[PDB]
Amino acid sequence: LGQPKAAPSVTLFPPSSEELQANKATLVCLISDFYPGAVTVAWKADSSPVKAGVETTTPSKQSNNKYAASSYLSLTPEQWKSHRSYSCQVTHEGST
Amino acid sequence: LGQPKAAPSVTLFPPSSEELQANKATLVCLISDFYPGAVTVAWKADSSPVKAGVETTTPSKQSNNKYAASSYLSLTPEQWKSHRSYSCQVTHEGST
Amino acid sequence: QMQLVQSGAEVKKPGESLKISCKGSGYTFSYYWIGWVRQMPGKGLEWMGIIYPGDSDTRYSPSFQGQVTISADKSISTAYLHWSSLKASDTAMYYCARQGDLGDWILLGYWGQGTLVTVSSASTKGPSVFPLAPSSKSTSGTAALGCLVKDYFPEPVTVSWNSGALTSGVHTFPAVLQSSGLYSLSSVVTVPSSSLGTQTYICNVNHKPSNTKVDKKV
Amino acid sequence: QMQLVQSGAEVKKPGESLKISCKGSGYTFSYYWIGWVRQMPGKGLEWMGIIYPGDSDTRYSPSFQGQVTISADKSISTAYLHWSSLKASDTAMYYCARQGDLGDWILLGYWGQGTLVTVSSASTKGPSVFPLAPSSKSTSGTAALGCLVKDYFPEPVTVSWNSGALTSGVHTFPAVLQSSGLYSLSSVVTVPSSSLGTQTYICNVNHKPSNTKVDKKV
Repeated sequence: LGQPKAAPSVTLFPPSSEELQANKATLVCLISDFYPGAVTVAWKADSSPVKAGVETTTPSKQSNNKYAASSYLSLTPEQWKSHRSYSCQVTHEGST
Repeated sequence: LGQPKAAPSVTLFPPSSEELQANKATLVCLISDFYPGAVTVAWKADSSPVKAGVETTTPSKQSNNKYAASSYLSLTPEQWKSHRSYSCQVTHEGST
Repeated sequence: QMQLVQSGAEVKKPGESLKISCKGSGYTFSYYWIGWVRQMPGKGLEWMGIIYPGDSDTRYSPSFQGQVTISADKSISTAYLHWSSLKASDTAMYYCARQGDLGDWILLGYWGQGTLVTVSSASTKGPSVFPLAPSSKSTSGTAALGCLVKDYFPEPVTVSWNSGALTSGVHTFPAVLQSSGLYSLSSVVTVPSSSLGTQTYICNVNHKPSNTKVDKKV
Repeated sequence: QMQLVQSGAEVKKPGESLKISCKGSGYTFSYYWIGWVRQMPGKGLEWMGIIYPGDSDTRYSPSFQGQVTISADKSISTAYLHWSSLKASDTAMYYCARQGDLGDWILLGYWGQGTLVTVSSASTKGPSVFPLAPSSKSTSGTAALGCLVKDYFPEPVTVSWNSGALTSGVHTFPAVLQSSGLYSLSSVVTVPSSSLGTQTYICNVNHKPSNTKVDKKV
């Protein structure tokens, strides 16, 4: 014990261009700077839960005693332009 | 001395995905295999003449005694998805 | 000095033989029992069998009697671990241990460096680098530029910036095993918003098993 | 043997002086009038002025009175052409001529080799290759694949296919001068529709003034 808790950082990047050229799309959400190694990423499409093609792990960054996380949401490019920008939810301890 | 007349080309490529998905757009129409070095390219957007950002020349391809041509229509990518596929008109001798 | 050196990482496909080695030096390789311990990712240690360098006296685990064979070469002082008809569940970390000067004959006080053994039905495929454009529509905060490495079978992938420059700010995140067997990682760098593309902000991704040198800016 | 040798190609920027030379040998460099002729790319010949090797008797063109000065060195038998405050319109080919044994004193029967001067003050942009995808939605006829070379200032750009392979079918079209000063060309190849990507169908664009090696397939 003794390590203070830290709020996880939210960094959601929009789908890049070189991945959106052909029929391909991938949403990347970066979560890091959190001590408790327990986090589940949930994706939503305009207040609608979507869990089609999502994977998330909780590895260790370095000796900084904190962990990281990464999630990838793969879908079709037509599905991206059919709605607004997606949102990345952390659900580490509260709504973020 | 010259060469008897021929028929120009109507080769038109759609906007490439790598430039379409970015903040750019360029229509490329290839015209070649024509002897008379006199041709004006006119662009149309669903039966509407559009001449915003268009350049066309008539250089010489090789010693085959025939000339070539090239036209580029630069516009915004949102303008491409706002209408149907553009058309390339040659107006060499007739409607083609 | 007593030390145990093992072979490099071996990555194969199910249905193919594999024979890793682990050489020991600094001691008399005729009286110390050599063994192998399996460690699955996220699981505990699993003992398979032990061997004797002097004569072939092999005592295998009841769950690994005919599933794996162990051998050694006393002439060169090197122990081997040969496999036959590998399966999808055989991917784990394997070590080579030896008894110490004190304790029982199966104490295994010393260990090795570890050999990463992974098996999968997917084949090698060159990664495709996708430059992750920053938040150009919302510059509130600090800019973050990076590239997306995806569609690559081998796990070890090194990503640098400007041929090794820009040490501060770059944070490489480990990849994730997708359903198709291909991994995908992401590396970004925290830069000020007023410094968009200072020199070049170019990515550098290297892939040794495929020999693909992809350099791209953003 | 009489011959005229000039200096090598000089590439500079406007706002900097330039002094090319043209040495003549094989004859008495004291009685033959030496002059310079300007030739713009795609234009005709333009006379600027002449000099006398014996004494300074300079007769410049009425449109090049104070725009350029001409001098020579009788001790080494070498004529010079000095410039001051170059502009973007000074890019042209320059020759050195001399009178022959017969004709008038400004006949200029002999010539040299040619010194190409180019300044062209602009912004050298790196060429961005965009692979022109074929008509995948309508395969009627013959397939045509190519790449779009755009956003590049230097006009000479070489484009090949598969490191110089696929000679038949490739037709390179000359670029067009846009309003922003950057050129853009396109090179395609006529291939059967049933042969989409025979080996790789990869573009190869090289740019010497910027040293950009961009290779991208389609």
